[PDB]
Amino acid sequence: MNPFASLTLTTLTILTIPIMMSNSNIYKTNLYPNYVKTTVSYAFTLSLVPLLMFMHTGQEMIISNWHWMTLQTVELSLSFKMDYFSVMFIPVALFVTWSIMEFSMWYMHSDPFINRFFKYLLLFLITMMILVTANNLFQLFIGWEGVGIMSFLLIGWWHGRTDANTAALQAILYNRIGDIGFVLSMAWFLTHSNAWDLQQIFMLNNECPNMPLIGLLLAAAGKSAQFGLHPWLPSAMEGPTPVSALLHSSTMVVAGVFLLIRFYPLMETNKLVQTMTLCLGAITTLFTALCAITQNDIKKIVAFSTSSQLGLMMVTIGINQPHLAFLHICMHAFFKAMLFMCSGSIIHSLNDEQDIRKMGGLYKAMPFTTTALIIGSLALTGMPYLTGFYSKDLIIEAVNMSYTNAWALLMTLIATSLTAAYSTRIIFFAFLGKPRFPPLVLINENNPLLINSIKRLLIGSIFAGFIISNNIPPMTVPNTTMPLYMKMTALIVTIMGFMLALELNNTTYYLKFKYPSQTYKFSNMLGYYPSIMHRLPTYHNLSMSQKSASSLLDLIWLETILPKTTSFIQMKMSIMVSNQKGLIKLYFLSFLITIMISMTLFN
Amino acid sequence: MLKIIIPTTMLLPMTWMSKHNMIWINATVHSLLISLISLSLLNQLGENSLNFSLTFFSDSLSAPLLVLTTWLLPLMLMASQSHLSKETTTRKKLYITMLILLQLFLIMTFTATELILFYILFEATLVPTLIIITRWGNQTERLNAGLYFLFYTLAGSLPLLVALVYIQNTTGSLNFLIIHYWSHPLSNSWSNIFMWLACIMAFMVKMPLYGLHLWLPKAHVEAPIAGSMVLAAVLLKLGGYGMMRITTILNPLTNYMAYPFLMLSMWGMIMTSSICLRQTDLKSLIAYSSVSHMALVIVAIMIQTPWSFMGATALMIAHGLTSSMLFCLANTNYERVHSRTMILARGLQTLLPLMATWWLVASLTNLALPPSINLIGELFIITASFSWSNITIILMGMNMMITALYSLYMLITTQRGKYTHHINNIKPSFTRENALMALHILPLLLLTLNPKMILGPLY
Amino acid sequence: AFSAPAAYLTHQQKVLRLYKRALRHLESWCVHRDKYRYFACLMRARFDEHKNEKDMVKATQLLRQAEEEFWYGQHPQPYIFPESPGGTSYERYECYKVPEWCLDDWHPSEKAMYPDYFAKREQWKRLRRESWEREVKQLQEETPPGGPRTEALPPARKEGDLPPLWWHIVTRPRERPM
Amino acid sequence: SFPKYKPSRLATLPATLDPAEYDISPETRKAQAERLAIRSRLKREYLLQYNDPNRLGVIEDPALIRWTYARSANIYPNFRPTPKTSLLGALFGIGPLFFWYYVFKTDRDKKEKLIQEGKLDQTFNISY
Amino acid sequence: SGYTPDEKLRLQQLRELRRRWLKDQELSPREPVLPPRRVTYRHSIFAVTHVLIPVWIIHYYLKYHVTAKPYTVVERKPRIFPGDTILETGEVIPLMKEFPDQH
Amino acid sequence: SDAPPLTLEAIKDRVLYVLKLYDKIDPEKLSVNSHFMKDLGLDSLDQVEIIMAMEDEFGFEIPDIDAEKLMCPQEIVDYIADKKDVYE
Ligand SMILES: CCCCCCCCCCCCCCCCCC(=O)OC[C@H](COP(=O)([O-])OCC(O)COP(=O)([O-])OC[C@@H](COC(=O)CCCCCCCCCCCCCCCCC)OC(=O)CCCCCCCCCCCCCCCCC)OC(=O)CCCCCCCCCCCCCCCCC
Ligand SMILES: CCCCCCCCCCCCCCCCC[C@@H](O)O[C@H](CO[C@H](O)CCCCCCCCCCCCCCC)COP(=O)(O)OCC[N+](C)(C)C
Ligand SMILES: CCCCCCCC/C=C\CCCCCCCC(=O)O[C@H](COC(=O)CCCCCCC/C=C/CCCCCCCC)COP(=O)(O)OCCN
Ligand SMILES: CCCCCCCCCCCC(=O)SCCNC(=O)CCNC(=O)[C@H](O)C(C)(C)COP(=O)(O)O
Repeated sequence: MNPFASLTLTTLTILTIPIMMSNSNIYKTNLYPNYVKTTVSYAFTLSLVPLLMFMHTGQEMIISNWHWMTLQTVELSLSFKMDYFSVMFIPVALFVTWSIMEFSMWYMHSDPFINRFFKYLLLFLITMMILVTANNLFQLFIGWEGVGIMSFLLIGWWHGRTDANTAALQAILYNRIGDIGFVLSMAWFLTHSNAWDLQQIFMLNNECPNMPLIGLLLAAAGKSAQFGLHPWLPSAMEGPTPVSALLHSSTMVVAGVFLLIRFYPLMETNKLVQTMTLCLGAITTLFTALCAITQNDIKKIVAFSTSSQLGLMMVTIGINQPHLAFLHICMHAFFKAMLFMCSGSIIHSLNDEQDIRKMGGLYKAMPFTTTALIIGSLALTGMPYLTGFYSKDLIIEAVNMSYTNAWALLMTLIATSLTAAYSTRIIFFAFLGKPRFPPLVLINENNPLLINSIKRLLIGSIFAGFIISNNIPPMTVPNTTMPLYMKMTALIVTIMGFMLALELNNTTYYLKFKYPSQTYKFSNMLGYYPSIMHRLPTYHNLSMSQKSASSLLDLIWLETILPKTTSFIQMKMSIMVSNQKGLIKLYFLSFLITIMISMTLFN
Repeated sequence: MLKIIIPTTMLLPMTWMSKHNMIWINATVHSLLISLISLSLLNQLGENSLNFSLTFFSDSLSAPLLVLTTWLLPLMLMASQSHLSKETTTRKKLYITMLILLQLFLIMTFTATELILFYILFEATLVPTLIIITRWGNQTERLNAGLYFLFYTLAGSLPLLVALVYIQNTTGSLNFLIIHYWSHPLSNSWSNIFMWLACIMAFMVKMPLYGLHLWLPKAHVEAPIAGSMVLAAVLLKLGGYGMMRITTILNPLTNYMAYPFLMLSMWGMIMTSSICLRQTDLKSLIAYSSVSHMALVIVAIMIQTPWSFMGATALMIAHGLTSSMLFCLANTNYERVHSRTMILARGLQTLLPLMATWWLVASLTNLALPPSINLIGELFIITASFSWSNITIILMGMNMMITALYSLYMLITTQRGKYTHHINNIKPSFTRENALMALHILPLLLLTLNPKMILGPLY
Repeated sequence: AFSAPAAYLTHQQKVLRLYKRALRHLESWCVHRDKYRYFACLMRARFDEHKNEKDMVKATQLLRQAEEEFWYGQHPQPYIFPESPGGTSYERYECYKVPEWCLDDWHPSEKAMYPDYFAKREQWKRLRRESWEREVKQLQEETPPGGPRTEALPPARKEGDLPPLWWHIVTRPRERPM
Repeated sequence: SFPKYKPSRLATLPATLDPAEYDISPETRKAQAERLAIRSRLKREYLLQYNDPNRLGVIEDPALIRWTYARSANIYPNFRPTPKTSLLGALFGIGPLFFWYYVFKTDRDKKEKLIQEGKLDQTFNISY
Repeated sequence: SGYTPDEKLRLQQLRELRRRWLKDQELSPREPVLPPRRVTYRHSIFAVTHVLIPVWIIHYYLKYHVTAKPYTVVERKPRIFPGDTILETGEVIPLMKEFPDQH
Repeated sequence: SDAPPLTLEAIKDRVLYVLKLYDKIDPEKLSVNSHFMKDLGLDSLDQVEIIMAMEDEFGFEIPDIDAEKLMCPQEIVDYIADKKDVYE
């Protein structure tokens, strides 16, 4: 009966079998990574069927199978929402995870704890599937925290390195700052709508007030690393390259945008929250592209690229185009995962060397990675008829013809230009010049795992945009007629970015050297935000926590008030009472005084 | 109720007539059996109560506390088996006798149909704990810690006896059922204000309320492992249970009386969470975390709403289990290093991986990771406080963030990094310690499957 | 790292350190090899002009404006080797380093595996046990009165002697044990 | 000439920019020599107690004991009530409580006034 | 500059000892003494124990227990276009208002 | 990784290769034991550039305190072997 629900639950259920077998014998052998990769591929090919059914008909279902608890009039049950977003995102996430795991079978070959690493990846995937398909706020919170904990564990994979632990704690801190707003939204919805279920929230909120939407926006900004809470994402590159390719590139970091998409019926009825979302997205994308333009670590550059793409996604949310933001999420998954794959291949081939100043001519020395990275860069820059076209071009067109801020539109255009610019920077400094790596050449691509994993996402980043765009039903009014210069604006700014970046990069060959300016120093240190906001607030909280909260109040004044005062007073009274010389003279003099007082004061 | 009480009493002659080398085995087996008997009490009704007799009753507020109290004794025996190896048989039997007497007093305290009996047993629990702290304690500050623990409690609870005898002289009864059915409003009067204070302060001082929490770090740091376990798990919840039982007669006076205590708890959770960030001792850090959790429980009880009460019950149970596990882990480290300092032994995950897994799970549970019952209570109390006032969300979020911060700080400082070079006496973890951690942690994840068992009478 | 530090740095050592830092940061600024070679030769030419200067005061006045110039143009993101104290893999493998004494706690079923290795380990233990008793007296007799003046240790001078305090330098786990 | 670097509390002065290192005197050299002498004595003691095959325990560190004792137990006996301590204690221990009391009291008085006037629109507010 | 003779000799002896220790760290051909004791084909068994069995349990769980209660599984209503017919009723939706078609 | 286990012979060959690529020092005159200041007449700045060339060749960097007292190719090879734990 109606195989939609059975298949959708079966995929999530079979994703958990290797976790149960992690205590079996296969976990102690070297076949465990292949086992998990096979399980993920089977889950993907199984989940491909409900998407096909939705494409044919549009099937939509809610599954409330298990009832966990009921508090008075509020009923909490394990409910799964299997709408367009879920049945479209699950195949993409499973495909990317399968590719990344096949890549990790090669990349992490010498790591002693690879079974554990693979197990962790599976755990993260399970948590993300819980987050995506959740129907009420409690389950989505469960996934929200599970992905964060898996991020913490995978970032600090090399727990002997201090910086990895610091980056993991930084990610936890920023995600908790977002969790504050998440909890605020949950409390508001439970107090006013009397439910955490999405259906009741949609019924009882025709004009959603500012508070729950502001809480949701804070949570989305925290988990998607917007300008206020951005620095944790670039610092999350301390983990292994497959972790940065899976979690912090294409699957985990789109969780805030997905949360804002899930609550879009309430988002469109509020105009101030939409404005705040638009401004946040614009400032985030501009600032992150400006940071990316001048970085030397390739992983840092690509992470800032991911942050800028998330900013563009939240701009799309701000202009009231949620389905377009979902499409951009799906496209960015493909091409950004492939970009991280190429970067990791380059890093491994050069003896774990990440800086681009020490990599030269790789266009011919290793051509498959070169062509994959070129295709990914073209896709990232919205080249026509490429995966990035069908999302980014529509984003630019929709922002250009909407009643929005002029500043936000200008920032978005500059961000697109800077995107083309740092893509040019990556290509130029990684593939074109003369070699700059140490003489002992160990360059090698001839491994079937790496080639197959990269080429699957290559085919995806070439054709998935066309396929998905032509297979989904329409969900928004099109921009049929446009001014000719306004139609070409994305291409014009992108080509300007290529030309300016290439021209400025070609001057590095000239035999002249000058000290850097103030703008370069501002862009290189990421606007000095990490320095100031990681040295001033942390110091001021820790110093207070030690001096006032711990010493001054607790160890001194609270101790002085009750116990020390009581002890001092009692000891003084004891000394006064017991200090008697033992002379009956004074004793009976006091008795005489006492006797007189009793006679004259009590009658 | 006697089917639980009588075997606990028979634990004493069995212990004193046991062989010199069979006290631990017999005590553990019979304590576990007693715990199984206690499980039957959980079945509860949506109606009044399980009124066994005129002396004792059971409720879905008392049942989880009784189950936890009965379950804690085998764990305390397992923890105490190690450091009492070089002790004479008579003194080990005396230690087991103290633990059994404490369990018996707690069991009779939690049923307690009549309030003076509740007070008598609530004070009788004070003696065995004091003897355990001041007799089997390692440092020289155990005497001062015991003095603080005794005198704070007694100064808090002496006016409660006067309040109770006055209430019985006026109303005529102290049976909780009659008190509930014949409740009458309290007029806003100075005498009523002082009666409210005398009824409330005794339970406030044992929570501990912020500013009256000084005794707790001393008592927890200087106590042996079993004493720390019981103090953190059960003895702190006596104040919450008493407040839940006694706030029925304090209405409508509680609406404005609660403000000084609400402000103190709301600011003190932030204060103690921040204190946890700068701490050089594991036990002190765990104690201050306990103070923060109990302050939030105080807020829940003072708000006095059904969601507040359910969250407070769930958080009490979850905090008891989590604090016991954390203290046990700290004791396992201490028995190897003999220092009790965070920065000395580092990078223990490389040497002890399974114990590092236990550390991670305990820290995650203390961090209130969903869907653990810790977060269930936390979230219910947060929602109730938000309904009380929308501005509480700032303090609650700050507390959550700082809590995650110091929990992961404690995990990272001890488990990650590079091992200390000069420490070479770190032997592999024994099966006893691993079983102790497993028996601490598995009930939490089993209880998260049936949260209605720990949500109290207002579920 | 291996060499014991001195009480202070002389002028010549400080000048060498500035020269190395300036060359490294110039290489970081000048990515391409030919440009770096040109500017490094120009840097050497500018650097050795004051080689033959004699008086101490002008020499000390120099290297100071040089350090200030270096700090003004120090390339806030210099290139760092991956294993360096600032590199991307500085302490990546420190979680795989297990001490040698951990093998003393292995179960006999585990020690049944690798019998030759444990026999060699026992031989090393015997050698250390004798050598330590020799080394204590050797260091006691060789140390100056009133305590050491530097943290430099003497080598072995007899036939069967071993260098003092050798056990924890010879038995390092490895650079990449796993 | 180049723009000067100005140090701060959280961005200290570089070692190579210290005028003190350039002012060399025989007293400074003797001070450095005796500093390294005491450091070498401490290192010798630590390594002697570290490389001993007989030791199978933790090397007790008096510096760590002093640090923990001063941080925890040496505070109150050295405490002296001064205008600074009194004022800081009063502020940091009383001000936040009254501030939060005022905030919450005002918020709740406003909410109660709105409820009594009936203009709050508490529809669907069932759980509290 | 350079090493002192004492430094040279100490480094030489230490490096000889270190090389000896590192060489001793190697394994003999018999060193891992393992004690033995017991008590498309891969894809076919995998496709049964990891796909077919879970989908059997879930389908049985959904078809007979979850749907036993009302509103547990709620499905989005199928879209109805003009000109369609219904299996249950058999009636046909009338066509639209024949809009003026051009370009 | 896939890094071949470099040996002492490879380290010595690479050091001598980089030294023979240094035009300041004649190829014939230099020997594994050939000193820098006296046997080949080089400056201290030449020594620090030699250390930097070694650093760029082997992909790891030597601390200054250790580098400033590396005066022969033989002890440079010994230092590199000790740092990278080379067996033979
Ligand atoms: C409406 C008409 C539409 C058409 C518009 C016109 C068409 C285009 C016109 C061209 C306009 C400019 C384009 C060139 C960009 C500049 C490139 C350049 O020269 O850089 C070298 C030069 C110095 O380089 P260097 O020090 O020698 O570095 C050493 C090596 O080169 C180290 O090199 P490296 O190898 O390490 O890395 C190289 C990297 C390193 O280079 C850098 O350092 C980057 C810094 C400059 C790039 C940033 C430009 C983005 C502008 C966004 C700013 C938003 C406002 C921010 C407000 C700040 C508030 C303080 O450079 C790059 O990779 C390329 C840089 C970007 C070029 C490619 C894209 C540019 C096109 C997009 C821009 C505009 C078109 C928008 C399209 C839409 C149409 C409207 O940089 C500059 O001097 C900056 C120039 C402009 C900065 C203006 C901001 C100054 C603010 C001062 C204070 C003002 C008062 C504020 C008061 C506030 C009171 C509250
Ligand atoms: C130290 C660490 C923390 C320990 C625990 C602290 C908690 C204890 C605090 C007690 C709570 C408040 C006590 C009384 C509250 C009643 C409200 C009253 O105080 O406010 C005004 C009262 O006005 C004035 O405050 C009168 C009292 C003034 C004298 C009190 C001393 C003030 C500071 C003392 C604090 C000391 C606490 C520690 C003792 C050792 C209201 O004006 P009014 O309408 O007329 O009175 C209403 C009550 N009626 C109806 C019965 C008449
Ligand atoms: C951690 C240390 C905390 C110690 C406890 C602090 C609070 C103590 C509570 C106040 C003490 C007295 C309790 C009152 C006993 C209940 C009896 C009662 O309520 O009846 C009242 C009695 O009320 C009183 O008499 C109260 C007098 C108070 C005298 C004792 C003062 C003790 C200290 C008071 C100030 C501190 C209180 C708060 C302390 C804050 C925490 C340190 C009315 O008496 P009637 O005359 O019969 O009826 C009136 C109509 N004819
Ligand atoms: C990109 C970074 C910015 C660049 C800015 C840096 C500015 C640096 C310019 C300063 C130039 C100087 O040397 S500042 C001049 C300071 N005074 C002296 O140099 C006096 C004697 N010189 C020595 O002793 C040396 O060690 C020597 C003889 C060279 C070697 O000796 P060896 O025989 O022991 O190798």
